[PDB]
Amino acid sequence: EFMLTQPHSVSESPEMTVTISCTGSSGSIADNYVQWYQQRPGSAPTTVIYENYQRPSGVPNRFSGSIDSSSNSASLTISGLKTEDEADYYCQSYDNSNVAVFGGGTQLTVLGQPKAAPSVTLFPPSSEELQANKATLVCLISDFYPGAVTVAWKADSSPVKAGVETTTPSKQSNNKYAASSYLSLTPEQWKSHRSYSCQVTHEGSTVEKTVAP
Amino acid sequence: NATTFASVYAWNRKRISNCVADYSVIYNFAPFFAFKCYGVSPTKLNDLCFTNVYADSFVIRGNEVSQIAPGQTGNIADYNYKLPDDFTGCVIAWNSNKLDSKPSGNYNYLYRLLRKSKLKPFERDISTEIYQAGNKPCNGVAGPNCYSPLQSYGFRPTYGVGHQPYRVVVLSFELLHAPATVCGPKKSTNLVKNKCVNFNFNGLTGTGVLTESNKKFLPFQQFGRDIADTTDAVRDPQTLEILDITPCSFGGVSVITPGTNTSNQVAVLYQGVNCTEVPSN
Amino acid sequence: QVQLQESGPGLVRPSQTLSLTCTVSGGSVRNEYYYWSWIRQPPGQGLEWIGYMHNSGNTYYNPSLKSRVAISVDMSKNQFSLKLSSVTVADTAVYYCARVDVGGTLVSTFDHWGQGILVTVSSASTKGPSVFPLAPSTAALGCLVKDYFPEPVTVSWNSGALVHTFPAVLQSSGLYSLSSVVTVPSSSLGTQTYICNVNHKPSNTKVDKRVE
Amino acid sequence: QVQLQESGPGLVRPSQTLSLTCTVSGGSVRNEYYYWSWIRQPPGQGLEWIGYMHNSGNTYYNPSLKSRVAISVDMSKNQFSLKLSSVTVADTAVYYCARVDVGGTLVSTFDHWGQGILVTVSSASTKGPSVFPLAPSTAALGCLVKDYFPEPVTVSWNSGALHTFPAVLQSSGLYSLSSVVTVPSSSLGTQTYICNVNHKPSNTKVDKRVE
Ligand SMILES: *[C@@H]1O[C@H](CO)[C@@H](O[C@@H]2O[C@H](CO)[C@@H](O[C@@H]3O[C@H](CO)[C@@H](O)[C@H](O)[C@@H]3O)[C@H](O)[C@H]2NC(C)=O)[C@H](O)[C@H]1NC(C)=O
Ligand SMILES: *[C@@H]1O[C@H](CO)[C@@H](O)[C@H](O)[C@H]1NC(C)=O
Ligand SMILES: *[C@@H]1O[C@H](CO)[C@@H](O)[C@H](O)[C@H]1NC(C)=O
Ligand SMILES: *[C@@H]1O[C@H](CO)[C@@H](O)[C@H](O)[C@H]1NC(C)=O
Repeated sequence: EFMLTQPHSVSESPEMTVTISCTGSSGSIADNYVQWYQQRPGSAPTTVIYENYQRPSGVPNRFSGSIDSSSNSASLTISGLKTEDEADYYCQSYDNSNVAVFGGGTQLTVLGQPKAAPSVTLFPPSSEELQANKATLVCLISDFYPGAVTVAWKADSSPVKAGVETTTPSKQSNNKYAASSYLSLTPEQWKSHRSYSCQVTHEGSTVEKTVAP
Repeated sequence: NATTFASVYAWNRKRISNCVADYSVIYNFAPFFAFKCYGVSPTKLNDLCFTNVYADSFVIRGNEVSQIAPGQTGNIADYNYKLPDDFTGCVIAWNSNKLDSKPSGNYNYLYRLLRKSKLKPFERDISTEIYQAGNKPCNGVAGPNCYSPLQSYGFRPTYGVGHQPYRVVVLSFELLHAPATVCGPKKSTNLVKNKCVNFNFNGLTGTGVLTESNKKFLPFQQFGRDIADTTDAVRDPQTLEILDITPCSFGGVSVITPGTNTSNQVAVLYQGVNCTEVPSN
Repeated sequence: QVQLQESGPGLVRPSQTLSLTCTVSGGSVRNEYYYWSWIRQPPGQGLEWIGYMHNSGNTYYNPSLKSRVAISVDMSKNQFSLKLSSVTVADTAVYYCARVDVGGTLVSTFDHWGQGILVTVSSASTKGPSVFPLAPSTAALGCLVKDYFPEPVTVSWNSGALVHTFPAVLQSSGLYSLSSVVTVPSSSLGTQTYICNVNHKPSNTKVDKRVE
Repeated sequence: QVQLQESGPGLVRPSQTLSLTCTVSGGSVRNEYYYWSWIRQPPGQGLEWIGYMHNSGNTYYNPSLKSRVAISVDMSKNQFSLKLSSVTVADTAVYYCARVDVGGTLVSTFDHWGQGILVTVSSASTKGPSVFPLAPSTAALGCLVKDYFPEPVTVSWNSGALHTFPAVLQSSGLYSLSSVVTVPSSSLGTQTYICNVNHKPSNTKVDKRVE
């Protein structure tokens, strides 16, 4: 039983040192070859770590591996972050029963400019579509610096996670990104609940807007 | 295709004799990565015979497969299993990491190391006493200068080709007295009658018109000969059918010639044969 | 150098089976010290591992996708094909073939990777999307685009005014969704002739929708 | 391939003619192109060549011991036996029988060797060991065990407390054994230190207080 956990994104100032951990909260980690990979949008991922304590020859010498905290929680220590290091990362490990477990998405970015707040805009749930027996919601995101953000929905008395769709962010003219979120609901739930809210998770902040009938 | 496989230090020894050796099952079970023969070509196994065939099965690593050969040096090829230089046979080995491994470490397979003398070809040592390596030996208890001779294999998943468990089968061929009785299949063909076919029923090489016969033989008789010691009847070993062996065709052709002094047109004469068995008037 | 050739369709019907192939070019697939694996990339999610296959075919498949994914190597043509059934909106992801080194150490160091085939799954054909206006509360007006399959579908306003647009996402209904928004100085200007327009390339159909 | 194997007595009385043997398997001693030699090696010293014997009666010896050794041969059993007369206490060594190639236009390497048997020479048959301490004068101290017939002897410190030097066959035909410990300071001398030995082949245990 081997499992991992990856944060959404980590960002720091240039020339600093960051740490991204694979979080082996299940099973042993130090008994396998921990691997890290690098992927750009569109192309296939590439190797950035070949051995637990050794880097491959096809990558610049700016990475160091933290295999164990003496109990668990393997990590990766990257020194000398620059603009060319901005890419996606994925943890790679194996279970003792030949079960390969990829950690997940991990985006590293450099804070070359101040982190702008994401703009959020809500709208009524398309009263015409309500007449069409549908109550799908829509949320708008724009003007945020990170390449990807996670979206969450909140109802009047409980959070909403089921039926949530998130669009792939796209770069604007000002080197910023914009995305969108959609929530599928029934007209009875919209008429019963008091209101709903859309919040956008940012690297150090959160912008949230509300909508009510 | 057995389930339980013997260790390398106690390899299996199964005498195979008095049977037909259909080697197609060997090619059908696995892609035979390490298939390499030393006495016979890898395709003529079905065209010859042997007296006794010994199958030796054991599990080793992927890099130790190169040690199974006539004349070698290594952990297995010196203290576990050695082939003689006159080895005439084939070596079959394939990957077996899907069954011979476990996450906690498979311990039922071990290999002997640090033996005081190299084993002779085709030798098996069942003793497992401690290895005395000093003039001040232990009191029978393992420890300093009394190290254990058997070391367990590191069979575990996610391992590489260098350490994954590989099941190896060694087919040694032997020739001695009591002539060969275990050969490969000959792939008998369908019977053809009323044609000048060559027949080889149980080695009876010949040629003749195989026609249905009414000369009923005895249950223990297979061939038939005339006064001239010439075989003229044979039974199909697949059934009780009997076929007469008649001489197909032979006879001196005489060319009737009226003489070139008068004309050039000539004729031929096929003596002793019908006109229906020869290639206007 | 060695490259990985790929082939296979990217559009199938739901609740069916799909078989994708991938051939190693510039070398030989029967070379030892290497496995052969297929890798999935779910949309919006991270990286997902399917399984690797040795030249002997030990069939190391994923435990969560048991009896649903399968790949078999065929060294006779130096190619290996991935197959799976019950394809639907559940995954609708991209698959990548790749090789990995097992040269003594544990399985690691994926050195060669494939191009990738977008496995899109849909039940309905190329049809026009539905447009719904957005009522106002500086105010804003917009239109909601829903249930459109094909990719070449754009949203505009007044046929040339484009105001901002947002990307799409493949929702649970197996179809994408778009949205647009324009800005107005006040909510009293909602009676103007703001017309949000959409188009459908596979049918050359243009739909207009006024947002009062 | 060809391999050899030695066999014979392990301990004999002095001044008696020694005669080992060597079994040839995988090869024929009746074959030409190869000599058949015996190589002795004292414990911790170099190889001392004794002599090689061709199949055609040509027997060679080392000039230092020619008047003692006389190699024989047996073509029927593929064996050859080295006969060494007038053995001494200094002749104890590991005798290896090895084939030497004579086909490369000159005599050449000993391509194949045996396993070697370490023979010993002793005039007695049973004698109990004698213990003697090694009094000290950071410190070190130990005990000395000598004058015992059999080779295997186990020595222990305080029946479990924490080196035992290997045995050595002296001129009198008896072995000797030593043991020593070390302490970081002379203050450790207040503790108890008893040096005991284990003599299995005679069931003997000796105690000696050391300080
Ligand atoms: C050697 O192999 C041949 C080929 O299988 C054997 O011939 C087979 O003999 C059996 C008799 O046990 C035949 O079965 C019988 O067939 C008849 C006609 O179809 C049917 O009426 C009977 O009820 C019975 O089923 C079989 O047909 C026949 N096959 C062929 C192709 O002729 C032969 O018996 C074998 N010889 C020995 C010594 O085992
Ligand atoms: C081997 O034996 C198993 C059962 O032990 C059987 O299922 C299989 O068909 C046999 N043959 C092969 C090639 O695996
Ligand atoms: C046969 O030969 C003789 C002598 O050469 C000749 O005179 C005669 O004409 C020949 N017959 C015919 C039919 O030509
Ligand atoms: C063919 O040979 C048979 C057997 O001798 C004979 O009886 C027959 O007359 C011959 N000719 C024909 C046309 O059958």
